[PDB]
Amino acid sequence: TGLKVAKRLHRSLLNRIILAPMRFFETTPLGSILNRFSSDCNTIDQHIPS
Amino acid sequence: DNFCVQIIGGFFTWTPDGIPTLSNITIRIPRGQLTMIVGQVGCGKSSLLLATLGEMQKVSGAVFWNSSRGPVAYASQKPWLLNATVEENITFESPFNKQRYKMVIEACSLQPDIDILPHGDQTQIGERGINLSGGQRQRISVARALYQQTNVVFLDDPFSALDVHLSDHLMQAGILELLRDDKRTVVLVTHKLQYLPHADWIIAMKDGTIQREGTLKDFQRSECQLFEHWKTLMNELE
Amino acid sequence: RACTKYLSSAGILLLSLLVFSQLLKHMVLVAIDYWLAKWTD
Amino acid sequence: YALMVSNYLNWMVRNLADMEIQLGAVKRIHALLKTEAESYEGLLAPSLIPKNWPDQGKIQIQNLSVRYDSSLKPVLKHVNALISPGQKIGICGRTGSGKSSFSLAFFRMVDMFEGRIIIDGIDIAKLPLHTLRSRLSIILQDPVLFSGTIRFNLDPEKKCSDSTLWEALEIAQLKLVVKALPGGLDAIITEGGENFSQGQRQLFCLARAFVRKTSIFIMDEATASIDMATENILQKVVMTAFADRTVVTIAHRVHTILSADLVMVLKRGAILEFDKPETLLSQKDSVFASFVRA
Ligand SMILES: Nc1ncnc2c1ncn2[C@@H]1O[C@H](COP(=O)(O)OP(=O)(O)OP(=O)(O)O)[C@@H](O)[C@H]1O
Ligand SMILES: Nc1ncnc2c1ncn2[C@@H]1O[C@H](COP(=O)(O)OP(=O)(O)O)[C@@H](O)[C@H]1O
Ligand SMILES: [Mg+2]
Ligand SMILES: [Mg+2]
Repeated sequence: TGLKVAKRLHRSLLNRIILAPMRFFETTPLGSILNRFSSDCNTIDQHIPS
Repeated sequence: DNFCVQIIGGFFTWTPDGIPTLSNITIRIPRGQLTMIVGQVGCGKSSLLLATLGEMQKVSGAVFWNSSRGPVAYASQKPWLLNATVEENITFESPFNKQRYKMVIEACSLQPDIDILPHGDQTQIGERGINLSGGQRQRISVARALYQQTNVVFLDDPFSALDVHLSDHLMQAGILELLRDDKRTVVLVTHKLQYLPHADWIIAMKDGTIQREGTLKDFQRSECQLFEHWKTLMNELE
Repeated sequence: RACTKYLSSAGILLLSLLVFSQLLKHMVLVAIDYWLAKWTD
Repeated sequence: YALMVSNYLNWMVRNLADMEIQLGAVKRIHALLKTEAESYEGLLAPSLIPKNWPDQGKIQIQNLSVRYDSSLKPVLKHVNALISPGQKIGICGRTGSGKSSFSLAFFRMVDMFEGRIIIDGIDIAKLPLHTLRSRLSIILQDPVLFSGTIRFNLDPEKKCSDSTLWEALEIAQLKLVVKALPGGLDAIITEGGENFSQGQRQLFCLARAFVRKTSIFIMDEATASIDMATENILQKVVMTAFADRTVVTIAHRVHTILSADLVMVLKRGAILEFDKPETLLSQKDSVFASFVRA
């Protein structure tokens, strides 16, 4: 279960980010977008299945 | 003595054990005057500016400061903005002094910009704040450099992101008026040769070395080719 | 919604298999301890 | 089992609080997951698009008014122009006059709430975004470099040979600089291009656009970080190398577009003057003459 959700959520997030308009990238800070890949994805891959 | 910075035979390298990006650097920057560093792309201008500051490793030569360097007001070529507001970026850990703040705002012509944004002069800038235009980032960095009470100002291409009117007003009201009245050392790296008549001192760079260092009357006789080349670029350079 | 994204990404089959297998394992352990209590008497 | 209550009641409460925090992380990822996407589908059929839909480079702009978001001021107001194929269009104006949004309008990076941009008989709003943005080249004022080789920065999809990369570097005045590096085309560009100067980074982005070899080039204040001496020879070699290609050059320096075929003067998002520079400089009261004189 941990492997399946860890693969699928990162694939969906990476595909949905690159299609979002540049208005979204200018309005939202890059730290808020990047911390989902950095910290939240690290929790989903490692901390949640434990 | 009468100079601010001086380098004798300076060999400086970005890499720890590589080819020297600067070779035979010999500069005599006067104090209280405007020194302009001019040259082509990748010829050592920002490297010279950071070699005086000690940011680049020195292989040989000597660097003398007669200002123990002390503070230097620096505006980098890529503008650096803190996560704080417009006012905190311009002040940059300094007492407020609203009479000087209005003069710096009018010299950079940032007054129409603070008449927009949701909280003018208080909007958060940079990351976690509103995004600015590149010219606005450049002018806020230059406003930070001009605002401080530092004897030495280092400007590294402040007119790259600006048009003719903003650069002319920043040159006249900011450099020739706000900085000259304080008797401030100004070292101005620029690609705009039309401001060469406003320069007290000129340092010409070519492939990481000092090609010629002197006034415009010196360049009229010592380097005839570069003087006529400058005249062809901007269409008797007094 | 946003809190239920993990359950939807896991799927019904995998999540139900996890819950059922954990419940069955713990009730098997309870049965082992009860049979040990009956055996020791 | 009572000893297990004493050991595991605390562990159950601790794991419940931990699971709430983990679900907060999943909640943040799902909140970023529901962000809207651009419409990459396109109304026009892919068979209706030719293999080279910029066949010659004609650009028609009909009543174009663009903005960046709904309930926002239109940065361009009633823009209407025609660009014959092979013509050079120099765009000048003060900062804030909407001349970079003009460049972004061809790539549908702005909200074209009214007006059309018809390129070679095809409205670009009908086209897919990858189809539109793959056949046009743009050079932004601010350089953007990525970590990797010079070959990766110029050609990330590896669709062009080394001779094309060397021609792109030679036009962008980087033949001697890249040849001086020991790797050559395999010389490593750092994160953000910190091992090169600002002008060299911008010339790398110019050479990155020269690889694509399209029909329409849009140089949005490309030579702002470049000294005038190399800017003039770069402008000359770009004009000679792209003689048959429509180039829309946004001028950081007005004297660079004195040799352009047509000059578009923008005042506050409106085209005040759109004519040849020879006739435009003949008028004493023209704003383009004030740009050249001052
Ligand atoms: N941080 C750095 N690390 C390594 N090499 C560098 C660095 N900065 C510059 N160089 C190299 O040193 C040389 C001088 O670059 P420098 O920073 O002095 O450019 P510049 O003259 O200010 O450029 P421009 O006028 O184009 O903005 C170039 O060949 C460049 O590749
Ligand atoms: N990313 C953006 N989001 C919202 N508005 C923008 C954005 N970029 C530019 N603008 C608006 O466009 C106007 C400037 O247009 P622009 O094309 O940047 O002019 P220039 O080409 O002279 O820099 C500004 O008033 C600004 O408010
Ligand atoms: Mg520099
Ligand atoms: Mg612009």
